[PDB]
Amino acid sequence: GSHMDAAAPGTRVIDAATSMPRKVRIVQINEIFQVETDQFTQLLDADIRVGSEVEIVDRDGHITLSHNGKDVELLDDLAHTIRIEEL
Repeated sequence: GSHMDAAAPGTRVIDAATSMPRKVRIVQINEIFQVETDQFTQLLDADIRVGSEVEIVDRDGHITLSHNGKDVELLDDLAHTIRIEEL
């Protein structure tokens, strides 16, 4: 049962956060090229890599992430694109 799709089999981070927030599991990241902004600052301390699931917070202007107790809000990785399967 392999799903082609040709554009990420799992749901989207902007289509599954818009409505009722749920725990989304990350299996791979996306969007990089050459970004040396704050994106690589708050995520440094927050050891949040592909594998664990977390509840997203679609805010009017930004997108925060809830991980047990700590929260990280930045671009790329945990914001737009990126694959997210499982519950």
